[PDB]
Amino acid sequence: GSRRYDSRTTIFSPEGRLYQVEYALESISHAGTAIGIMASDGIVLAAERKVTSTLLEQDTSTEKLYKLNDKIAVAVAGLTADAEILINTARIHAQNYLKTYNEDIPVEILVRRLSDIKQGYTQHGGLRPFGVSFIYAGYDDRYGYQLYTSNPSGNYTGWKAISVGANTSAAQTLLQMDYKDDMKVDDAIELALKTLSKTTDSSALTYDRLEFATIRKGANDGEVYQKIFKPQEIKDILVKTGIT
Amino acid sequence: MDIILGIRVQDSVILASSKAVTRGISVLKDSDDKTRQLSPHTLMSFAGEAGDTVQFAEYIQANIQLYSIREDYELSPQAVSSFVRQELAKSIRSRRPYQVNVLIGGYDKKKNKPELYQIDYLGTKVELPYGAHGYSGFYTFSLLDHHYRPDMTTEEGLDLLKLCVQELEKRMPMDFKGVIVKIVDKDGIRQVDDFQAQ
Amino acid sequence: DRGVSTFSPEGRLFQVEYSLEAIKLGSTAIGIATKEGVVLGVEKRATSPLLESDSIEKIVEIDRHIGCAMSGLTADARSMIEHARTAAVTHNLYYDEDINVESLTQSVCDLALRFGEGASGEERLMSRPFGVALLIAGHDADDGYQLFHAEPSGTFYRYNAKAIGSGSEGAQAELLNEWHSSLTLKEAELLVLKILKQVMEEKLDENNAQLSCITKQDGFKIYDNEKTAELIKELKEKEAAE
Amino acid sequence: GYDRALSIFSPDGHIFQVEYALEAVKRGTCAVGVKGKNCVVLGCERRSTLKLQDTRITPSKVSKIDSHVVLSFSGLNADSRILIEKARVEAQSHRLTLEDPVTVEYLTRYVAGVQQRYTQSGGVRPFGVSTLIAGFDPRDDEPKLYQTEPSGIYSSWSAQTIGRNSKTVREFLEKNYDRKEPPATVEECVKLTVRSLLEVVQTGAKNIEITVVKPDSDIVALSSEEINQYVTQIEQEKQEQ
Amino acid sequence: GTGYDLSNSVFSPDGRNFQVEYAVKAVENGTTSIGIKCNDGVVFAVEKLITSKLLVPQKNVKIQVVDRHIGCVYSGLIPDGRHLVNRGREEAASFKKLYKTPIPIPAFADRLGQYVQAHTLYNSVRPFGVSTIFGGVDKNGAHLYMLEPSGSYWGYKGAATGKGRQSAKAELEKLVDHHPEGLSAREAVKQAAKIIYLAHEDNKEKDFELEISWCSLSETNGLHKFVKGDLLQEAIDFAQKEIN
Amino acid sequence: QFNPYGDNGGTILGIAGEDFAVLAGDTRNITDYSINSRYEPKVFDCGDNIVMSANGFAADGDALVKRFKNSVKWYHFDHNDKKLSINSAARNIQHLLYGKRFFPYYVHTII
Amino acid sequence: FRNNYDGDTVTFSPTGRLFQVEYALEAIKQGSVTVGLRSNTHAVLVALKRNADELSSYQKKIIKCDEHMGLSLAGLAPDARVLSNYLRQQCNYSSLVFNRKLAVERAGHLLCDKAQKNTQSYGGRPYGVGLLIIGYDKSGAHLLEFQPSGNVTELYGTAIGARSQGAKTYLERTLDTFIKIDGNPDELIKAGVEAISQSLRDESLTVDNLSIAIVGKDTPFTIYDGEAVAKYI
Amino acid sequence: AGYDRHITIFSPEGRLYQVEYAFKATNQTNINSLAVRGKDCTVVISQKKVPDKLLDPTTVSYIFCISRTIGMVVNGPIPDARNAALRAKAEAAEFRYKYGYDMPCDVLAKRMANLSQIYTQRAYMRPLGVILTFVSVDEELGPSIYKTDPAGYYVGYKATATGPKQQEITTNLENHFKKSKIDHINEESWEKVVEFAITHMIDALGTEFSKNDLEVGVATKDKFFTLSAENIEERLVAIAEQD
Amino acid sequence: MTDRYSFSLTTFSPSGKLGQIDYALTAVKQGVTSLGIKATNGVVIATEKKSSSPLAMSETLSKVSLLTPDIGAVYSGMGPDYRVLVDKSRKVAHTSYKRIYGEYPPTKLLVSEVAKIMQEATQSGGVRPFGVSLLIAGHDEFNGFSLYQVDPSGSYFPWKATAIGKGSVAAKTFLEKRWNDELELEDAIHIALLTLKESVEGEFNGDTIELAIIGDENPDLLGYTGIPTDKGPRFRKLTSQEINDRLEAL
Repeated sequence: GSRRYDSRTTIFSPEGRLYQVEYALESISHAGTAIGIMASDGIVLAAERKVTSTLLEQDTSTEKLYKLNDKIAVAVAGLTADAEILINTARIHAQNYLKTYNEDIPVEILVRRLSDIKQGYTQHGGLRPFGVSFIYAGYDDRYGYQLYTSNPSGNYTGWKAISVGANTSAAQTLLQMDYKDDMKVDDAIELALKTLSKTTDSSALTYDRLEFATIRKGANDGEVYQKIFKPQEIKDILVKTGIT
Repeated sequence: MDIILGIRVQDSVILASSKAVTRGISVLKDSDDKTRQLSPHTLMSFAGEAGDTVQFAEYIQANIQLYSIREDYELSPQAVSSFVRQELAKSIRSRRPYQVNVLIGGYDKKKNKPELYQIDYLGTKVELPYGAHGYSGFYTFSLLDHHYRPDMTTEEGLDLLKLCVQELEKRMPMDFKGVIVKIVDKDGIRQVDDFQAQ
Repeated sequence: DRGVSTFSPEGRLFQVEYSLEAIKLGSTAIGIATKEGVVLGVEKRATSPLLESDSIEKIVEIDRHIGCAMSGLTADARSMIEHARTAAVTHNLYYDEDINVESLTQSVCDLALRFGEGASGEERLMSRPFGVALLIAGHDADDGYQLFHAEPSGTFYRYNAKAIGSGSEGAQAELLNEWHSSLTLKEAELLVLKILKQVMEEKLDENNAQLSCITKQDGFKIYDNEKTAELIKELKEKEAAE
Repeated sequence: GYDRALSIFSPDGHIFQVEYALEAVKRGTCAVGVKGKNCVVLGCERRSTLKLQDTRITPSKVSKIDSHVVLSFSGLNADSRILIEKARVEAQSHRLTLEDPVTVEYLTRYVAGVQQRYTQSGGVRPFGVSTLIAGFDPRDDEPKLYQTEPSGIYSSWSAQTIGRNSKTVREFLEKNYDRKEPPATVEECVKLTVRSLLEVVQTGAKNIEITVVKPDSDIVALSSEEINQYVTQIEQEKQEQ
Repeated sequence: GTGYDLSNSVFSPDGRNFQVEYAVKAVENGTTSIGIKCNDGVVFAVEKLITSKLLVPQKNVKIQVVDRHIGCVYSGLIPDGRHLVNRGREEAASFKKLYKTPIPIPAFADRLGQYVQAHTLYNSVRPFGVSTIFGGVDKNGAHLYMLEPSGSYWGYKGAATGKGRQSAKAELEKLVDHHPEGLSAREAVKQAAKIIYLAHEDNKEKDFELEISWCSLSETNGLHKFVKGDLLQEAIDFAQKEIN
Repeated sequence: QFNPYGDNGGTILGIAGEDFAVLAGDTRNITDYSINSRYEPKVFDCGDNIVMSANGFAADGDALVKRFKNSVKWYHFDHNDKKLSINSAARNIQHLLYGKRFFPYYVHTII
Repeated sequence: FRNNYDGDTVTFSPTGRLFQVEYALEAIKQGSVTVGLRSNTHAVLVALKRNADELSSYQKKIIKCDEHMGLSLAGLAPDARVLSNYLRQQCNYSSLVFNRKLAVERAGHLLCDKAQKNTQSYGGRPYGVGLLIIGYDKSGAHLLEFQPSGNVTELYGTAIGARSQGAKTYLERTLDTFIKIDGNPDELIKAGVEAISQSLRDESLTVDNLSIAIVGKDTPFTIYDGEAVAKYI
Repeated sequence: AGYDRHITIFSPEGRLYQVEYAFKATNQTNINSLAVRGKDCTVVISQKKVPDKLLDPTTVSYIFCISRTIGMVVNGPIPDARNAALRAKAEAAEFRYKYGYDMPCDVLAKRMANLSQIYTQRAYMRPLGVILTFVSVDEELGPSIYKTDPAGYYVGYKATATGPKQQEITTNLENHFKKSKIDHINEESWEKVVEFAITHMIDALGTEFSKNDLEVGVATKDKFFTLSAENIEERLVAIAEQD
Repeated sequence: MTDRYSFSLTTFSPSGKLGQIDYALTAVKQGVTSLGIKATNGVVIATEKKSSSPLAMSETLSKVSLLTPDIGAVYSGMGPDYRVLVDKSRKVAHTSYKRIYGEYPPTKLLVSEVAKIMQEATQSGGVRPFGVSLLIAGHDEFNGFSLYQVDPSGSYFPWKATAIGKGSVAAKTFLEKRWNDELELEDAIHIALLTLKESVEGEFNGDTIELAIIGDENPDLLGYTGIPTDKGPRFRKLTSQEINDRLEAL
């Protein structure tokens, strides 16, 4: 029959571990490093582009930083195609909530729902898990600026500063070293770039290998603004922070 | 139909609901509470089809209570009313629609302002300083168009409702056996046990 | 791998046979049928002194005239009890009468082989057999007092006395000698208490052991700890007598 | 579509997938529950593999099923949410039909039933979660504490612990809990809870969280200071000897 | 490597389907049965091994009728043969319902052919453990067919399958050569009876029972009928005479 | 438009004695103003000492008696040849009749 | 060899065998002995009932399908319950739709076709029980032997189960005698009891151990157990 | 791991062995077939081998009439051949019903190739061990030869060959077209195009044919038909009066 | 019967690799070289028509396919896999866009739709990933000209210029030397023919080469007149003659 060829993706190891989850996490540990840092006046998302060429169009490119809501954005580490599947369902869930309650979806509710979908592929279906780790950057009028992270297991946690993908151990040590509770966005932007510049597997940290986004409540407005940095804007901030 | 009245004052929303339940020839009950508490600061009154009326109310109540526990948070009166509207908007195009008209009176703790929502069985939601369902509105709206101010105190609002009930007791054909009056403010929902002769 | 409804070269069902091994590890349950009623007794077997012993529910009521005891994977028995309770009440609704004990047992046993990954016979949606054996005991007007042993195999036997669980083979050999067609209810109660004491790892008291009976007059009743304690005291005295 | 029998019997009469689900519980952070004369207390340890979390938003270990019932767990966090959600839905459904909130036994029986179902259904693995369910029955003041496990087996405890080093903390509780005189105060109940956790947590003011459930929907979680005060007093009991 | 013979629909490195070839081994192990196409019809005959005296003679019928004009006989796993005839009957009824005319023999042949071939396409089903000899009279003459476990079938002058298929085929070949003008329905019944007795020598240890059926335009009005009584005994004697 | 129901007339009678019971019924079967049969049995022996007649629409009457007779047969199969008591037979028929609550057996039935 | 080709019923062996079917056939040989035999007026089932303990009951071996048909089992009892219940429906359907008693030969065809479906599809398993069907229809007395392989054979007499060969040899010898026991039920039953006792070894057939059924000309299928078989021991 | 050769999943080399072994099944019948285009016709020749004397040779065929206009010759086992034939017929009839015109040869080829591609991707469906050569005189493209394989591959041919000795026939035809400089057989009658096909069938295989060794199907404007033994005999007489 | 393969055939290995995707990429690597270059006023996609027989008609096999009147696609790897993807891509352009918004999808979104189809073949039960890499070139009003590469994993990235298949490594290197942000469409076609020559072993002409462009609107290829807003398709496949003319200026 068919049983012969069944990998059994949703079974426990003798130790009580989920094979496919563990192996999916191993897959992500090779993907470009993504960093999120939450400050008092906003949040910073930074991501290192894995594999680039001279002929790679960076202006029309987006592989790690995606807009879910007007208040919620994500940083991606792992399979881009798997991530886009989950991103689309998350974008729909946000709109379902807005249509139902006439209010924007609270960050955790959206995060939990995506994490629950990931958990599903972990317990039933016989399908492989999504080889994706998300860093959620979002704002709502309950908890303010929030930073979440989710992995193939379907587990999510909140952070002041976090990294996913490659060299997370080295990145987390550097973040835990220089992070302070009273930080400003501009300080966080710098911390994010410094941490990446030291964890990079490449020679130098150039603009063409980076994606940058900040979620700030521009004082001269009163509303939350999402800013996905353009190639030139990344090039500028890279010089100012003293990396050139 | 049963009498369903609502009035938003300065710091509270007051709901007045008739106590009578009539089936055909007989008045079966004269102490019926035509309301449900969806959350500590949100109250919903209802009138309509015999079975649908309570069934819909308890169904909505269950969903808001489930949300409250899941999030450890109370939805704003606007968010609850938008949820109720969508439920009725689904219902109207189903096999057997809920024939229930509702008034949602809630105090928004975030805005620190009272709110009153009127939604009919079709899913027609509107926010009002004062609202009524059925034939009640035909006598009451002109009364309230005349005597209503937005700065009125809760006591002024109770005097204003008394004036509405008196008009409904004079000109209405049905004996609705008086009303149960409830106040929704910053401190939650309480029942005025003394409206039989206030 | 290998199918869940695969035959062994000996003509046995692997999963059914392995299921019987799970029951062998379960807590001991003894049933004794008399012309005065059927007695059911179980070993509570608490895993820790902090475990509140009275929360161990291994003897359950199916109907006023039918009760049962479980041994093995006790969690598997819940849906079986649910099915039994429904089958009993449903029969009463359809026929204005009590369901025969044998008919109730057969209905429970009908679920047993309803396992597989797609066995061509009906829609057997259950990944494995039950990991629990049942001692269904009751009374009806047609066949009087009865004791049945329901297995995950689907087969059920009627016993005058039966022991299931860890100390089954030893307790069964004891029941073999001790049982006779003229036993009284009290004789059976003490006899369950005596044989449980023999096979139990712990010293039998009114906390790690539970008694119950089914009589035509009062139906199925679970003995409260105070009632059992006296029967234990009565048993110790009669043993020390000779 | 997928109905492959994952939880099956082995030659020795074991269901390895249920057995390995318990190993996931052994891996999970320690959780403890003790019932007093007028309250139940739930204690949970906090991991330290990574420290830089946001404690405000990070999902807490003790969850409210209803206003009167709480659920703590040990094992896979992702799996626990599915159990909590289903329990929370059943809580409201029971109130809607019976017109009376769930008893702690009933809520436990339901959660255990869901867990058991996943041990003999096609195409699903068992929950790698054991739970502690505590609270007070409607209009009742007698404390309730129950434990469930991947197999679907449940039972009530005077005091119980699950997770990593639950073996150690249970021993403490077995020789520190008297059924004759259960902690007759909320204070001495929380003290016995923190004491039992300190046997394993190894100096953890921020690594220990406590929740107190009293009769009539009176549930409150203790702050770091309130707990840290207990730790300070307990460390003195040792040094004063 | 190996293991190409464990699943049904798998091709082996030499383009074979081993499970089908394994099904043939079950056919070869079975009783011998034949089919003789005559000038205006077809004759079917089968060996019936008398296991013991307890078998009620003439009761355990093997030859089956499809519709009212088709006769089917098979060697191998008898239950599988019944399953195929059950399908063949449904298939014939479906044809008659829509087209009014009873199903033509070549039409009916393909209907069984496609159905048997279908059981070689998936690993969830087992190939048929029978070779079926069938045929009858339609709009334009008589037809004889033999169907293999592979789904393969052809039109035949004479057909044979089972234990003594070689002895039968040898006798069938002699008849084709010595009768280029065509055998008669009467003669084919006698000749079928002989071929069975001669092919029984590959199983001469156990006693057997003869069973003959025929479908002739002149003799049976083009309807399938069993050979019984005097005509059966006449054929039994014709064989018992030429066996010595 | 097609009317699934008809009226075959007839009348049935049941009287219970102290240790006996009778179930009578005329053998006339009709349609409008014509007689279909002068002898068409209406009262039946269903086994287990139970007599039954479902008078009204004959097609519904026959279908009900047939289904009850088959219910008695399966009662023996499922319950070790136990005798179906008259009280049990009645309750069984209630479920047979209420089973078609929204497309009723157009009959007055007496056992 | 065998180990690679006995995982499921959907697999043929290199020799063309179905081991899962053969394994199911082995469950019959492990089952308790039962005997069928017929004349021209009657058909008799004699079955040896097996008990677990001396405290247990002797599990029933004979099931009634209709007023004119019934069967005896050897192997898995729940599978015999499934197949007998299917046969009960087929006899029932024939009566309700056609006002016609189901022919014993046709009943055998239906059991054959149902057993076959469990021998060709994945996920399923062959039935683990042998059946001996007796019946009196429009063509007289009948006896059928059902095998899980799907093979159904009409016989004058036969036996299935453990040591069944003893009874089968006796009947093959007593053939000319019992076939003529017409109009005498007691003698046909005695001939069956003498048949079944040729398969004994452990004990001797007792009162609560013997099970006999009969059907015929003016005899509806009736089962005799206990006190009712005492006059045959 | 080693099951990458049992079902249609990629091997480490990026290969699909089940598709490759399905290709091997196409030669099981030991039959060679060729197709050539005339001026306004298309001719298929296929070897006919009837070993058993008990066979009715009139029923032994690997050429199928799919529609009034389309004909198909198969290389591979007959059960898979008839599976592909019935499907092609069903697809041809449906297309006409839905779209109001006769399904073109190249479209049926693509449709059958797409179906074959699905068995290449889906695990539960095995590839058919056959190669299908479709022929017709399309109302838009004229004489057409389109051939599909177990891989799901298909393409149009000026002429083609299939079977064990495919390469010998292919190179033979190649050399003729290198010489003639045209992509067809410049002949007005189909009879001579059939004769051409038989002639080069003989030259490439080095074997003489009787009337029962061959099998011919001819596609013309608005009709595809197969030749009888005597129609072929007439063709064999004509080629003999040249050599 | 019934597809009982409801489980994934692509799963994570201990190393974190997705075997079937890696092997699908290996199958791509064996495939014939195809390329794409983006100019300032157009995009060019080209491949070699590897005729598997001289008796076969290479015209009846298009390796370059039109998806929408402004979007074209080329591949490297398994031909049959590409063909069915083209059919699905053409349909999804209608069902998921044109039937809703009354206009053809922008290049990036159709690429995203194709990527989704290929992604699902990586996760869905009882299937293998597509053994192809695609190069999709298109134009839309708000994004201008763009070129994308879609891999078996479902991952897609935009390019200024790139090559896939056999000699991709060597071809990409040559493109890096010749590409600039000021290239005219004709210059890109010239570079395309140069890069492809190094990949072709045998005959190199308009019959062995398949080349198409995404440039200006072609009102002569529209099929009708009378609607001013409809100015024709931007996708145009170059004729065998049009290629040879540019090969003389090689």
